[PDB]
Amino acid sequence: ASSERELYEAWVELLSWMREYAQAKGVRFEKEADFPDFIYRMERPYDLPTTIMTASLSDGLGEPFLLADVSPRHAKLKRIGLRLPRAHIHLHAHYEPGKGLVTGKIPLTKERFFALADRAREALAFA
Amino acid sequence: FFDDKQDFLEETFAKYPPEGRRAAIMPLLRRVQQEEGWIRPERIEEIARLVGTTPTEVMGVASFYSYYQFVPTGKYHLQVCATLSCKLAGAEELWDYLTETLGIGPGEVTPDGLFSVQKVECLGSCHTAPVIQVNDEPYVECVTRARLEALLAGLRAGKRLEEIELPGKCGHHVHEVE
Amino acid sequence: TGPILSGLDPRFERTLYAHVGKEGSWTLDYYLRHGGYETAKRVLKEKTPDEVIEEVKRSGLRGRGGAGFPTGLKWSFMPKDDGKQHYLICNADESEPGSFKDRYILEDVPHLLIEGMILAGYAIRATVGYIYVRGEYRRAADRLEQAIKEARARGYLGKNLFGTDFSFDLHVHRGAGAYICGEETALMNSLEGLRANPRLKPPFPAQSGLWGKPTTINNVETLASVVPIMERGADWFAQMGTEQSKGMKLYQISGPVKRPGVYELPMGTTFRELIYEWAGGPLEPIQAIIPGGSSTPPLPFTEEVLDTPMSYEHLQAKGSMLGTGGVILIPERVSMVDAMWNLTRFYAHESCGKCTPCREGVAGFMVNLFAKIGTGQGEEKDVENLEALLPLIEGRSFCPLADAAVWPVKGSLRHFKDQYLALAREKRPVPRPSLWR
Amino acid sequence: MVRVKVNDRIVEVPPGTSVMDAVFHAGYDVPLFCSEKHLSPIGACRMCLVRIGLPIQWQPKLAASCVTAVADGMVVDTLSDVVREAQAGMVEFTLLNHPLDCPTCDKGGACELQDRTVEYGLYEKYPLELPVYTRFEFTRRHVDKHHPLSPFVILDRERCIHCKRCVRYFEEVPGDEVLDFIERGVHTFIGTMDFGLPSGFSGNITDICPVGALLDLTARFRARNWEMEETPTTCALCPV
Ligand SMILES: Cc1cc2nc3c(=O)[nH]c(=O)nc-3n(C[C@H](O)[C@H](O)[C@H](O)COP(=O)(O)O)c2cc1C
Ligand code: SF4
Ligand code: SF4
Ligand code: SF4
Ligand code: FES
Ligand code: FES
Repeated sequence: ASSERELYEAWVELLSWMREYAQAKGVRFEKEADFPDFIYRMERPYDLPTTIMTASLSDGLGEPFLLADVSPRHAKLKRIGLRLPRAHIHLHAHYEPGKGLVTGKIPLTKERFFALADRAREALAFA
Repeated sequence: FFDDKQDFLEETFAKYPPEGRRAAIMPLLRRVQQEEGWIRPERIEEIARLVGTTPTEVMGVASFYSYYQFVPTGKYHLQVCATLSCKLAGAEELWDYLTETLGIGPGEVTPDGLFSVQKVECLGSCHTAPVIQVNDEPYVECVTRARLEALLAGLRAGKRLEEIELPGKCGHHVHEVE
Repeated sequence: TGPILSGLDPRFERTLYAHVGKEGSWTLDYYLRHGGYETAKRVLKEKTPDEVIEEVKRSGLRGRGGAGFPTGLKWSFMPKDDGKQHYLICNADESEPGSFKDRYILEDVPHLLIEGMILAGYAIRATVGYIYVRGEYRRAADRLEQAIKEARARGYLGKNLFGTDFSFDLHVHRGAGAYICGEETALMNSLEGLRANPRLKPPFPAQSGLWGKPTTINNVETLASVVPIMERGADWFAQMGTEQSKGMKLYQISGPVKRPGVYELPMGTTFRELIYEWAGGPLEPIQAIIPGGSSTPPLPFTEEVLDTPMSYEHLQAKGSMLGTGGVILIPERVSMVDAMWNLTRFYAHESCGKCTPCREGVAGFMVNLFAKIGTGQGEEKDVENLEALLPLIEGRSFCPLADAAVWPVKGSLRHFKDQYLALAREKRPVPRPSLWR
Repeated sequence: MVRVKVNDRIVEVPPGTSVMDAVFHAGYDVPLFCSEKHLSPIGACRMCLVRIGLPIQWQPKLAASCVTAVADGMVVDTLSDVVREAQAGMVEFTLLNHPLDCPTCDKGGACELQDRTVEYGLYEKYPLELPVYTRFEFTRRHVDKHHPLSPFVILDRERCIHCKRCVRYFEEVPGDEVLDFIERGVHTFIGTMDFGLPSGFSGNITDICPVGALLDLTARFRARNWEMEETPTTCALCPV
């Protein structure tokens, strides 16, 4: 359905949250990959608000402790995914209308994401 | 960490050939896990130094299994079996209710600080499905809604599981359903 | 009756699970007062290793780990004299769903397994043994460590056993919860301290196992069954089952049935007998049955099926197989699409990743096909794709885990492709009724 | 010596030979990702699959010619329709999660994945049928990208096809286990807790990696593989 637009909007929202946590805690944030459907689109139109597909929070050593990804514009079963490397931890957020961004049934708030990122930093970050 | 207990190191390495010390990575990892709640890079480097191999090797080993946690976990890390039998016993709705009530993802922990959640595969007790494990302990079997909530309130009030009153009966090797 | 044991005939003797459940069954004093260690004591001084190997070869004891290899000819492949140390490996990793039989053996009657391992080690000239248990069985592990401590204290595991020139000792090794660690060649890596990825089989473990030594690995049920065999007859053991499925077996059942659980029963009992007489009959109408383990192909709930004897042959000629005897009944109330959905997601979680086909195809492709179908997104195109995907994975992988993932979906398609095409063409998610109380 | 027959040709071959080497010794070809010269072959990519007969007694399932020994008077089939179909399918499974970087990939013209893909993939199914390149229409594996492992080596964990080449080498040839997988399933990825890459022979994994996972930091983004002029010479830094 039309959930896609607000999904990419909340995707931009989550990216904003990651950037803010990075600037606050003084920890490296990285834009990992852009959309192939925007790179290789030659004349083809691009309606997505941003062209960024993958981002990460890396420690002082550059090894990530938090990874976040969004499904491409043309893939089936669209979702947003989170992963803690080395921690065998994976999260799958969808968007429910009216409620907002939810991991399954549990609302995914900015505070929730901040707490998860702080724990990930303290545990996994090598430096 | 293992500075304290060198007798335990001797005991575990004596179980393995002198050239097979790297076997001891498993018991060392397991002791660190059960004692501190999660495995730190310092623990992995120490296991490596004691056991005679690289921290990269030890990390590869440790990150291979599901039991080994590399992030802090609550005092009670509820490992919910979700496999076919347990689902046919309602593991789906059980996990949905637990996760939605506690408000936690598999990676994080309740703000109370004692409740973490995690899914797990077959715990090898299917006739008593659904099944749940608490961090080292024999499974809390025959998980009905009442048994779950009672275990929850008991742990919430600090009652040790081994002495908690659990409604309903759980068969040993067979169990009568009525 | 004409002499063949195929069910509830009154001349059957409970041997393995007999002392299971009785309080204090893990005490060495209990085990002795019921006649324990008499069999090891006699055989160690009377019979030679070749003789205790030929005894099991005559018993026709086939592997109880799910494979079914004849343990006698299996032991006949050991070097049988080389000067090198041999190791005996007990596989107490019980990770396949629907199989909970070894758990209670380990928890309540460890000394039976210990006696069987003493027998097997004498047979294969193994002076040391390791018992690799999964890290989810802690009560069983405590009872096993305690029983080994007891045997070491009272002299059942020592430098020389019962005066004879044989030596034996066991060591416990707890796992960390990975299904692939049950594959006998990945278990060796896991214990040795590597990642539990299977090894190259052209060098066989009989000639090169743990730390290169000629090690032999046997199922817990097999080792436990060694003791009755040596105690009261090999013919007494062979008195049970069909011409190709000899001895008794620990059957286990779970699902919407009146009383699921474990039953020590002879080989050949019908599904009807098992579900009705023992399990008390179903609680709901069943659409299919998964006889052996999780990996076994489901068969519909038919009279000609319920009357089929559970054996290594009658299920073979029926398309399925008898892996662990762990029956799971699937009712009509749950969609086969959803059942194999959960099955494929579990196998994807538990893959080690060494093979590109298994790793990628299962953990990305098959699970996603099932997701699309059962989430109300699937198409007939997707069902045909899933249909054609299986032969590309089945034939060729480094370890059979890929085959154990594709086979249940193979039989599920062969019997319920209608359900898949229906859920696809209606764009309907799998039914989600309330199943738990 | 051992007598082998590859699909139309007869070969003498020493006994300890691999079936794959007997194939190429006969002049035929077969995909090759996991195995490497001077490294222990272990069937991981499952690309070297061929057919074997040892009687007409064909084996039931396909033999991994990289880890299959040769027997006297053995038949090896690399041209069967089923063999090429399985090769294409394995190529698809390998391409499942690849990041779509070929034009911007520093691996450029010489990518074993690219070349074996264009060699063996897309088997001729039977007209002017409109064929499909990819059936997998789901989200690909997205992990850490362009991570400097050391002042000389960069790591793209997405391009890794999870062969065993780099860890196998690190364990065998230099004897420095400073690289290994971390997680399992499809979450498997290359990492290290020894970050500096201590081994003085680390740079060879860059040549070994059949994909653009491990690339040379000192030559990153300089030219494409075909564009460079190759001068074969000898290094005069030390007397070897
Ligand atoms: C992927 C895989 C996983 C397995 N896991 C187990 C297991 O967890 N427990 C078990 O007893 N057998 C398991 N097996 C079967 C073993 O081969 C079996 O334990 C072994 O052959 C014992 O031989 P036996 O039955 O003759 O004693 C597994 C096999 C495969 C291919
Ligand atoms: S089939 Fe799967 S689990 Fe088995 S070795 Fe291959 S990748 Fe690992
Ligand atoms: S590794 Fe090979 S196939 Fe992948 S992007 Fe680079 S050139 Fe293309
Ligand atoms: S990084 Fe390259 S060499 Fe190493 S396993 Fe991956 S594809 Fe193979
Ligand atoms: S399915 Fe949950 S215990 Fe076996
Ligand atoms: S080439 Fe033989 S499997 Fe990789």
